[PDB]
Amino acid sequence: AVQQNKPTRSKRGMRRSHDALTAVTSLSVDKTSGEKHLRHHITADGYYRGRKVIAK
Amino acid sequence: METIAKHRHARSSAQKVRLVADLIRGKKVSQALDILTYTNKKAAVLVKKVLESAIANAEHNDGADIDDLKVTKIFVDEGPSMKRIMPRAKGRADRILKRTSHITVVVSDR
Amino acid sequence: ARVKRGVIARARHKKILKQAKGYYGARSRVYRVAFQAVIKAGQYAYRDRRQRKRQFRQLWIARINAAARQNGISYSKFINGLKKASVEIDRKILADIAVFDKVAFTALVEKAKAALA
Amino acid sequence: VTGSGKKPWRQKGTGRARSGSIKSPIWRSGGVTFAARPQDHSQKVNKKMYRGALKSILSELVRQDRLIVVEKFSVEAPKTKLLAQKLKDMALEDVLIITGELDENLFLAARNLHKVDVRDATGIDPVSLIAFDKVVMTADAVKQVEEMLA
Amino acid sequence: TCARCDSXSRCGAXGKXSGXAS
Amino acid sequence: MKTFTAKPETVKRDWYVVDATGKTLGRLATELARRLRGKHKAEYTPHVDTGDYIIVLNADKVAVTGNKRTDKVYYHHTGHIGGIKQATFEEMIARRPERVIEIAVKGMLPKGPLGRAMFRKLKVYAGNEHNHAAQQPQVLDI
Amino acid sequence: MYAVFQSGGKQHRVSEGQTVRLEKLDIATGETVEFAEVLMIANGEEVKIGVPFVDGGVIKAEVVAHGRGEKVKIVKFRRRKHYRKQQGHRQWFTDVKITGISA
RNA sequence: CCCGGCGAGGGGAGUGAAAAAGAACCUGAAACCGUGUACGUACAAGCAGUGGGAGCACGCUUAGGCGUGUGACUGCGUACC
RNA sequence: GUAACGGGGCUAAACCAUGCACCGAAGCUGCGGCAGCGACGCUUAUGCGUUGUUGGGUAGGGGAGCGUUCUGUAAGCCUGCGAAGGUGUGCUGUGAGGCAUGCUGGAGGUAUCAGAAGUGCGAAUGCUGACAUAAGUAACGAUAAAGCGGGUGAAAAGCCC
Repeated sequence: AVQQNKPTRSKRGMRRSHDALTAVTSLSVDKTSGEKHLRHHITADGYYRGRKVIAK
Repeated sequence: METIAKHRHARSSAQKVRLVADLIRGKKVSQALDILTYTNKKAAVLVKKVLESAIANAEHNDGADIDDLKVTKIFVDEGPSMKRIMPRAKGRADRILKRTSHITVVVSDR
Repeated sequence: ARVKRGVIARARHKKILKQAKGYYGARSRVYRVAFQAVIKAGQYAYRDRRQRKRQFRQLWIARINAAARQNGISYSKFINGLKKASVEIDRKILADIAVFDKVAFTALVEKAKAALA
Repeated sequence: VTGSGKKPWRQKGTGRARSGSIKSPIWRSGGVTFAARPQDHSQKVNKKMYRGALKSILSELVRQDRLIVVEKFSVEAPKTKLLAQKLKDMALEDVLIITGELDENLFLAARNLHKVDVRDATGIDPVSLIAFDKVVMTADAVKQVEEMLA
Repeated sequence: TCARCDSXSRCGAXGKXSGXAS
Repeated sequence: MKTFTAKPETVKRDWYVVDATGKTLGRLATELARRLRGKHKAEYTPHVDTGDYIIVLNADKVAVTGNKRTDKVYYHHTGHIGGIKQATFEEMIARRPERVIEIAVKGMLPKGPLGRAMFRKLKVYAGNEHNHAAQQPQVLDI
Repeated sequence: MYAVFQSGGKQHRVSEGQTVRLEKLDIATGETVEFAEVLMIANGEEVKIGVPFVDGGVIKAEVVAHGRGEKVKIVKFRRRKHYRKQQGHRQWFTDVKITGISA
């Protein structure tokens, strides 16, 4: 269970071809305060779907 | 006009930080800041400070108009690794490479 | 007198790495692999300066046989007709006339047909 | 080389090439294979070969107009300014003075000059009669050289 | 180092144990 | 100067109808593979596909000589445990008679990418009608 | 109108005004050479050969350049048998300029 | 002076002949790892070259079938010691 | 796995006989070039328009050279109007190589002819240093176990309560 020949940097870049990160790009805008947040999450000031939630 | 910010000797592997640096290349900087805000990697925290520092060095030194700026040139280079000893089973000593990076963000409005 | 080696060793390595450009992987980056690759390219160049003449002769004969059968005679009868007429035109020029000037090649085919019988 | 003569790792069984000494010449810090000793590089010259060479070079100093013979060439007080003016008078830039009896004032008046050298007729050597442009012999020095060589 | 590990060689791998300290 | 090379972007191709009715299989297939490669043109370059488009029809009426209609066997291996599969000539004619002409011609063509792009210019049909009447195929007597 | 002639053991098909790289001749760089051994003169109506030389045709050319071509590398290598030779070679040529075909 | 955590690191300003000398400090090679650009590559089999060779990119001369880079396709070609 | 023409295919594209054509090698010939040995036309510090012949090569023998450091020549010659070194490009020798400049460098280099070698690396499971590969993969060290609220803080699953 060890290699007999060193793989190339071509094969190394081909293995990492699927290691790429999907960027989010789907940030929602709160309607009350106009803050950017994740979709289905609370804001940094703490609103969710218009009405006031937790704190801080 | 180009405006460069660097984090030299960042304690993260270059392979990890390149995966976050490939998100925000060519983007506008207002959009790239939010991409880095809602990305759950440690390299996003490292490269967002460099991007914000490039914004501020543009604003203070020469610059213009933060709505105009793009992230045209972002790259991570490999820095001086630290050499550590890791004891293994049966009296064998491995080495740990504690790999560092240099993070470079060039911001330019044109 | 102690002789350091680094400058002349670096020159002797850079010559081989300069003759190895275009090659794949360590064949253009690594001196051990690039030296074997440069010597193998040299052997191929030696062998293929001989192989080139053979291949171009094959191509000339294939085009002469093509255009001669376009005119109604085989290759062997046509070369027999150009020997039995004492015509010294080689096969490169006959292939060139077969491509570019088909009426002159028709004239040569009529000459070889008249000489053939 | 300063170091111990023990085997670094045992003969069979490690993954390493076999070694026997940290002082091996193919190891770092502990090299030279054929290290130099202090030696004498002197060659033997036969007496007749040395004199035939001196006769040939001094014949070429004659025939190439590189030899000057004067009656007397000396100086009254040991100062190099007098010999500087004197050799500028005689159109001599790079010069080897050779004198029959060994002089002191002429040895001190040319000790500072590098273009000028002063020798006795006994103290001639083959490599200096070729090195300097002109050779100024005393007539007594010509008599002594013609005795010493014949 | 010094753990052994083969039936009988000077140094192989082997999960046994009387031959084998590199 | 240098020897002429046919540029692969100004090669003029033609279209031919060959009726394979009653002709010998390989003796028709070698003239097919000859004209598909371009050996009948004086501008023939070996690394260029200078050959012609050829339409073969009535390929279920091709003739073979001897006792080869009941004894010429085609073998293909599927790539498995048992794998080896085995069909005679007249079974191939009853089953898919285009593959008879196509196996003969593909064997008589060079191997590699260019030989496959030469094989792509062969339109075989088991009937008397075809679909390339827009291409205006002039009739070839093979 | 073109013409086939023969200079260095090779044959050349040439028109009025081409430059031909031949093997080296013992002709200076200003003399107009005359090839009197011409194998074919061709046009719409063409003078081929019967007997191998066109008797009433001749080609004349101004000698432009003497020179040497690319340096080629000869490599003789024998593997496992302790042998290689490197050698260079540049070949002399004469660029002539065909000034006249005489049919 | 500005970003940052009264960070690390950087961008300016300044010293200097020089910061293509900033202390991880003269010169700064190669393996190795990146960014950008030109070309090629997702129906094609093997010591990865060599011989031929289309197309493209870019310098050409004021056409001339040549340079530089890539190399579809094709003949030959099973490393070194 | 067809697997006892290489293959396709072939009733000749099979076998024998007669021919003539043609393809086919680095063989021979044509053109140009270099060199070794033995010898004739002009003629010496002998050069060749010449002309005979030879030129695969391991162990090995013989002959001729290139480059590197140091010494003399040389308190000479180049060099802050840019040396050594580094990195490209072009030209040139049959080869080892050499010459000239762009950029980098920032202070030493060295003609020719002689001399001396710690004088030329790809291999020795060579030695030292650096960096790869496997790979962002195994693993993160007892399966006694954590959950919440507050505090501090740039940030708290782990710190304090």
